[PDB]
Amino acid sequence: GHTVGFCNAYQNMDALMKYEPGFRKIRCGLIEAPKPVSRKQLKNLKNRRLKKRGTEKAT
Amino acid sequence: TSAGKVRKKEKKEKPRPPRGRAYKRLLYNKNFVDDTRLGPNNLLIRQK
Amino acid sequence: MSKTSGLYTARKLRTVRRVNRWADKKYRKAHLGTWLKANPLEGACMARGIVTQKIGPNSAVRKAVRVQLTKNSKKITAFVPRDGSITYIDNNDEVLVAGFGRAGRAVGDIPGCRFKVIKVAGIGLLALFLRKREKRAR
Amino acid sequence: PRISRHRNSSKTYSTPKKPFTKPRLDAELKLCGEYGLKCKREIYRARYMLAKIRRTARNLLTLDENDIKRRFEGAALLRRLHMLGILDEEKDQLDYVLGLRIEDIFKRRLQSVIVESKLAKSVHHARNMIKARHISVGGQIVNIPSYMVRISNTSRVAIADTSS
RNA sequence: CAUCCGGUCGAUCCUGCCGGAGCGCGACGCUCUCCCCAAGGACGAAGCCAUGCAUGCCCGCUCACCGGACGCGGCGGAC
RNA sequence: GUCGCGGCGCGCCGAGGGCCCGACGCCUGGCGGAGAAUCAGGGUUCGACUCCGGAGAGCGGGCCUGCGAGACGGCCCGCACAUCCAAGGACGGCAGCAGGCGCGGAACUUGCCCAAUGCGCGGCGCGCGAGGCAGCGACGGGGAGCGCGCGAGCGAGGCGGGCCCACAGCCCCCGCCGCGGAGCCGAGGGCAAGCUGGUGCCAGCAGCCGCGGUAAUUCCAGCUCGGCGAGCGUCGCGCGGCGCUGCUGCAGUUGAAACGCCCGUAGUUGGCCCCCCGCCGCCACGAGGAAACGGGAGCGCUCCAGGCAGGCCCGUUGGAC
Ligand SMILES: [Mg+2]
Ligand SMILES: [Mg+2]
Ligand SMILES: [Mg+2]
Ligand SMILES: [Mg+2]
Ligand SMILES: [Mg+2]
Ligand SMILES: [Mg+2]
Ligand SMILES: [Mg+2]
Repeated sequence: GHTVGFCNAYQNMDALMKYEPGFRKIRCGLIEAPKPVSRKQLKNLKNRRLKKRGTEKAT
Repeated sequence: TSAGKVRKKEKKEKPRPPRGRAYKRLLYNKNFVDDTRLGPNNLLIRQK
Repeated sequence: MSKTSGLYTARKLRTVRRVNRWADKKYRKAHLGTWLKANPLEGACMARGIVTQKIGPNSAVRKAVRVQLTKNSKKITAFVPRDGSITYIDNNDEVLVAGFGRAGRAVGDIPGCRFKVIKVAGIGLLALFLRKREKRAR
Repeated sequence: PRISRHRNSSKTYSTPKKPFTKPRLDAELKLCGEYGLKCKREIYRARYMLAKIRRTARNLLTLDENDIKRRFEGAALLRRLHMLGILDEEKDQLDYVLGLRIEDIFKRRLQSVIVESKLAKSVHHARNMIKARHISVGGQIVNIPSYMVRISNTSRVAIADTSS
């Protein structure tokens, strides 16, 4: 019977763009969500990069 | 000599009791509303 | 009168109770330490062992078995209660052995037996005597 | 550690010290029959609550009438009892509290108020209706048979406006 | 939320122990419709370790490549 | 010498200090506290683990950097293990999160993310196996249900849409079709609950008394019946039972128990009396000092186990004590 919730009315879009949790922006019709990358591969890449010396842009 | 020497009727297919709370209700009418005692052999002779 | 009752005599009362509370057989058996070392079960609920031989005013011979505890290497006898369970136990089969109702003491008319058999090859004896499970793997 | 470790918890019922006692069995069965009780844990909960009330009343009664703690705690206890309807309005002495029984607790159950309003054919019928969600306590539908109704809502327990 | 019961005798009253009856902590056996909360290799082995991860960030220093690299430096890593 | 006092170290001098109000020595399957279990009152047992404090990172030692470490996801050595080698050399410390071996009666995914609470760096952010979410999960706790009625209704279950979510679930809301399922113990007494067939002191039951040597009211089966209930039973431990450890509150002629008798030190206990002063104990009040847990005021998470919320015109809304 009863449903309650919270609102949030911003003066202008730029203020909203600046002040707004990112995932809320994706949920609303604001921005497209790029395909996320697994943090595991990022960690592996970071470790491998930390291993090499000097110029390590190779990997 | 052989253990288990001392260690056939087909089971009597009769309806299950009314489970849930109805079982309590079944007892309530069993003895108070319905005539009782219990345990005599002759009583079973009446039942048979 | 007999006991001390002065207002400055708590030390004597504490000492007297400390000394005299060792006279109880139960308190001794529980807090002295001899039983724990002498008990082949070392305070455990039940033990896992290996059977090695089958043997058995009332004049009924009771069926039991000789066992050696894996973790202790001392020998004891445990009695298999439920009928027809002698055949369910075979020489050199892993078993789990617990105790009777009376801790330590013998129970019933059985002389020199203070344990029970409750599992063989990992199957509860009760679950097998009622045909719930089967010991086809052994 | 996890935040889940700080969530409190306790039991809510007790078991008789002597289980096999014929009079107690018969009385409990009779109470189940007059209130259509499922199992015997509900009677244990009722006895738990009654014991708490009685212990509080005793402790307050040992103290002097003009004790500030006595006034505060007795006033709170009386207010709660009256708002629940378990104790009559005309009584406002802590002494009357010791004479309360679990039956007064049962009379304020949802099934009880449903039946004494003649809204249901029986306790069992009331329970089955409660399960199907045809009842609107106050303005909110409730499907808990053991829900207790306060005085201010007893006149407001109705049939669900959505039920067929 | 102040409770007891059976067992020494041909029968009886005592002392005295044995056993039963409840709660909690764990282990074992059987069984299991729905929802909510929720502990989880401590129990005389502080025994032994493949595999993967658990501490980075940036304000200064750009003739590096087309400013992002990298490195010097600073903070932190003793929480 | 140390940040610094000090036998902390050295030189000299003197002799001293502790002890039945229990030193010293030995043992401990000995981290401590706030607390937990039990239940008339007085108490007994436990206290790995949530918060505070202490100690350690295979054993024993040493050191640099730094405000701060005698640090080990820092280095050096010895010892015990271990690894790679193109045999000359090199390298390691999961009592961090998952995972594996062994051990035992005994204990889970080699998952996703920093969005929340905080930490480090830094301006419009990054990272965090801290921490959160999900997976397994009958340690366990709370709430419903296997029908009511002479016919209707309603669950669980599936299909789709919402809502929620870092993404997904899950609860809950909405439309369509609609799986109704109870076991574990026992029937001589304690202890609520009785009919035939077998066997014959055999097989077996039995916590205790006991049954079974031809009606076996106790074994093995059927019927019946009782208890609790999505739980039931078995094993070990603690509390209670226990006024069988007795301060409250045991007994001591004969049941177990007054030293053979006297003296006597520590120790314990000590008649009556002073009207107001000081000191000790004692009682009451007060300050000061952590929360959680516990008690407890108020608030209808649909109730509840819980949580500190929440409504509109809120004590300054509240979270007192
Ligand atoms: Mg230790
Ligand atoms: Mg700590
Ligand atoms: Mg350290
Ligand atoms: Mg070190
Ligand atoms: Mg390490
Ligand atoms: Mg470290
Ligand atoms: Mg004597």
